[PDB]
Amino acid sequence: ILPDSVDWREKGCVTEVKYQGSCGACWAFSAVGALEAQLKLKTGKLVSLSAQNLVDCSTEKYGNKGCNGGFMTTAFQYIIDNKGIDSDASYPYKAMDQKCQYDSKYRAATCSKYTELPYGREDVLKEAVANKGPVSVGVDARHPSFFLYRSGVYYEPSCTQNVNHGVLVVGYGDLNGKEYWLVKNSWGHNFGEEGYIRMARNKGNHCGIASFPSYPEIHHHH
Amino acid sequence: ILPDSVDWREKGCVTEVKYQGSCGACWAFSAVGALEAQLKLKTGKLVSLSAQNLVDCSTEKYGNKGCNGGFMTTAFQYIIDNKGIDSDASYPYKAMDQKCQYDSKYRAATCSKYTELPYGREDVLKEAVANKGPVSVGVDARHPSFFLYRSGVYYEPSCTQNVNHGVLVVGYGDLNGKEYWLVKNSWGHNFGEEGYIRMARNKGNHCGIASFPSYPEIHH
Ligand SMILES: N[C@@H]1CCc2nc(-c3ccccc3)ncc2C1
Repeated sequence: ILPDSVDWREKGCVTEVKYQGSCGACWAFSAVGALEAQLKLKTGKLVSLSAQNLVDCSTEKYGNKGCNGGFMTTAFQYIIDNKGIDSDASYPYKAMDQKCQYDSKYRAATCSKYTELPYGREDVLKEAVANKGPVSVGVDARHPSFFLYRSGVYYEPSCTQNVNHGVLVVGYGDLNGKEYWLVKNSWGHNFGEEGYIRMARNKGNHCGIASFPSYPEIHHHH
Repeated sequence: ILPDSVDWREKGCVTEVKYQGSCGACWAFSAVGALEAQLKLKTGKLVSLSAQNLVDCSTEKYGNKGCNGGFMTTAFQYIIDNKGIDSDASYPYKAMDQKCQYDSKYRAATCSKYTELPYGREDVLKEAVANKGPVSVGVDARHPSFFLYRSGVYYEPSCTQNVNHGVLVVGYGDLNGKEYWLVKNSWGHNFGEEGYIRMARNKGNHCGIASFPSYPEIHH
């Protein structure tokens, strides 16, 4: 029976909140976050992975422009095709398009595949967050109410399914009746609740949270 | 000799902070803000003017795409060419592109002209804020540090002169040595210090604040 609450931070599967600065690498942070959790689940070790690696090395090949944007799914693809990604420690974030410095010497994780969840299914998404781990998602963040959020459950009447900002669902619960998704952002500790936003859940796929959900799996890392 | 500090709010020339919602109408808010001040200076009455008027009616002919962006200068142009703009009360903000609904009977201010200030001149900008009134400016606000500002003087090392966001300089001063521009934003009271951000001043045209400054006048 799915529990009332899930917080993957409690189970040591979520790294410190990152700060993307002026570089539009929200997709890179969403993807590394999801795989960070799958890494902790397989190896028992929590290691920040290199978002910089995805900005530098996951480019033209499918459809990523580094600091000018990209997709979580194609970021997973690159990790499969390269059979690796470097630790953040070995390949630190500098918030700019640099030349590829990928190689397997400071490799910290791999990826065998990734699963796209069905559009708008907030009951499926809840099952995935409970039983598989954090889930990469897009949200609609066009609304100043999003960047201004400080606490509580976020409900924006004017929100849409036309998502534009990659983030990571690390859990779910209820604040005194009001049901929510626990979302890790890449805007540093000063955004929302130490870098998290609780977003309205079971309220009509609010801001398209359940529009484009994906999670990677590590069948055999070495 | 110009004063060390200026805050146009002290002299009742600045309306409540507005909230643009999902519509990229920052330019429309910047323009009405500047004219709001000139209106109070001429008539002695503080009246919120219609940003929605500029979004609906200052469009293709003025190089403006409503909720997808525009310029304060061409917004002023439209007010001159239309020979007025409606009050916010008569023509409320709806944060979407509507068809023009301008009515001359609810006209609340006019505009005889506008002055573009020279690129990067933070000494000229200071002279205009001191002697003329609040100044419409563009800033670079692409940086999460900008949206997330809570208090103090804003300095972002990664900031550029590639401005993307219309705001209004309502004054200047220094907080404990650090010189600043007092900037009114259109993101409601919960942004920054009740809707204001103090931005680094005399620090290399920081975030292109002095890149494209303009102010309107109501002459005759
Ligand atoms: N000669 C024009 C004068 C006005 C202007 N205004 C902007 C701007 C203002 C607000 C928001 C986004 C761009 N950019 C460029 C220019 C150049």
